[PDB]
Amino acid sequence: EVDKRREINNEHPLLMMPLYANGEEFNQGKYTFWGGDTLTGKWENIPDDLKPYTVIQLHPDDLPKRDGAARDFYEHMLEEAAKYVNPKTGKNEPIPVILTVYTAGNMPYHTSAHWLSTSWIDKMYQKYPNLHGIFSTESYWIWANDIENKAADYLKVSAKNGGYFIWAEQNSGSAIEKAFGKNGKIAFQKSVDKYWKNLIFMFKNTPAAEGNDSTTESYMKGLWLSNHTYQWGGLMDTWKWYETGKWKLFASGNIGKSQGDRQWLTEPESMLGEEALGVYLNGGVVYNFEHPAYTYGVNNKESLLFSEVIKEFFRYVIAHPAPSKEKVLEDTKVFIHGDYSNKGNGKFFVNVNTDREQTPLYMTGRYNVIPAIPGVLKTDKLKESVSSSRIQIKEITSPEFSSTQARKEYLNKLYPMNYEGDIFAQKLDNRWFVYNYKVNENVKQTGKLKFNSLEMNVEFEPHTYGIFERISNGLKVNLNNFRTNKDSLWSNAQDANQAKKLPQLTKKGAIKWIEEHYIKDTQFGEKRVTKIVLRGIDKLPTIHSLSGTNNSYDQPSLNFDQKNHMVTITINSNGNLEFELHFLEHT
Ligand SMILES: CC(=O)N[C@H]1[C@@H](O[C@H]2[C@@H](O)[C@@H](CO)O[C@H](O)[C@@H]2O[C@@H]2O[C@@H](C)[C@@H](O)[C@@H](O)[C@@H]2O)O[C@H](CO)[C@H](O)[C@@H]1O
Repeated sequence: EVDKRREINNEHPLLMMPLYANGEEFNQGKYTFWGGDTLTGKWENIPDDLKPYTVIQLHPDDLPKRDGAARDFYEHMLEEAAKYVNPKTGKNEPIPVILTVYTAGNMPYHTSAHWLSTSWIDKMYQKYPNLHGIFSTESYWIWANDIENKAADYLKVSAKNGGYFIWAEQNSGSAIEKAFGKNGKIAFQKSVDKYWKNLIFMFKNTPAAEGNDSTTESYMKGLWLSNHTYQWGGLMDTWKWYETGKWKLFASGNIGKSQGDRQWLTEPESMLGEEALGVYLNGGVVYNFEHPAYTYGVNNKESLLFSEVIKEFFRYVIAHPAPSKEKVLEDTKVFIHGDYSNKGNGKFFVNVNTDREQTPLYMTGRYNVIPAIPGVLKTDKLKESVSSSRIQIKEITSPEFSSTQARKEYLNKLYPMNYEGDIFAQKLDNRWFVYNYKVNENVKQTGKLKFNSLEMNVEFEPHTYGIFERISNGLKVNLNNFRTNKDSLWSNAQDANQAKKLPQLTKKGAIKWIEEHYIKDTQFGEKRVTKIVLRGIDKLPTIHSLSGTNNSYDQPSLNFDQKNHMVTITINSNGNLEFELHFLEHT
């Protein structure tokens, strides 16, 4: 094994920072990115605490579809990255880079990435120590005849150089199963047997109308636990709102895939954190997002989605490393072997732990994410683990998985009920993680959680998550319900018919809207109420270390009822928020 160029694990997670080449400006002799970020400026802007855990991911976007264009652009940017000087210290500090080398089946009619040979990639790895990996993303809809062979070569050339091959894919049309050899294309299967320690496999939740979120995430987790990938994660994509035909928040009717550039702006900001929790809580450690202009920002500035949700989430997962592979294995009661494509795809989990066919969220944490691997693979390495002795490894074709009812009846005997209420909650050590799982319905949810004898009841609006940690002197609370008002994008349309017929915002129009109406002059959402009730408290708790998004929260209300040894905490906010409550339990 060649020394790894970086660590990627729970203690060293990875936030990919995408920069998409501007092919129109490339044709005019300029080297630029859509949205106006620059490589140096973007890197400089990344907070210093995050720099060790962030890597610039170049994407060739709409570079011309001709030999040389992607190599030219990439070598230009690799040079810029290599020569970077920290202006505070005057030292050359090469910027870490990942190159997007494969997308859309690398068809010559889809991408300039077609003209990037493995020979060239090897040369780049050898020339640039700061090239830490290469990325394949989104080919499920154009599954090239040689995709598995090409993936084997990407993994091998990465292993040769100590880099990572990162593949983001969704299990549409059995993509993940095929990747590992389902239909007889076994080159990548063979490559993984040798080089899995250099592989990162991620979901890509873009094709949301096909409903493969839960099954793809299950595979990513299972591939990791069974030593078919070094780590896993997800690419979470606001284009899901387009794919599913949604429009104005909470409005009725479906507009189809008709208003793309308005639609990718509309997903509530905090919902990205709800999606990201599914990665974190299940041991994933790699994060990426689209559309970059909304999720990261423009012109070397952080968008509010980035600053108030993603940045704070990613800081959290650095400060509180995700559960290790060993820990997740110890916790796993059921591991599925077999093809979700034969058992209804995402329908497998509907009314088990997801509330509908097309959602990136879960409705209960009772089973967390049940891990699986495709039928083509073997569970030999999983069984060899010292930590897998208490796992029931079950064929997907088992009677226990034959129906919705059967799945719950089986799982419920191995995963006990551990909270009450129709809300998402999952516990890890002394922390309850909670969110309202509604996607586009304006409905509050409630739950009852316990820390031993201490009872905590919560009431959450949609697009709200919280982390509640029992600490020696009370409770640490992190809350995020950040959701700006996107109604302006949908003005002039009083119904779905009218909305479908709006003028197209366009790509350039959406970037301009971000500049003019999101980076500045933001239409913030209204403050909204979260309630937290603690039962089993000695005296009025004290609040400590209150902070959050500027201008986004009223002072929390504490109403202590001595007779009933309980406090009701009322928060009115729209943003991230953190505080501690100090108290003793009543006995
Ligand atoms: C045609 C277009 O609008 N291109 C943009 C767009 O691309 C997205 C978008 O079209 C969605 C619709 O659901 O489909 C893809 O996910 C697409 O992603 C882009 O193309 C695919 C094949 C991959 O290469 C992927 O990595 C890439 O992002 O939005 C993206 C930004 O989110 C770019 O701005 C494209 O130019």
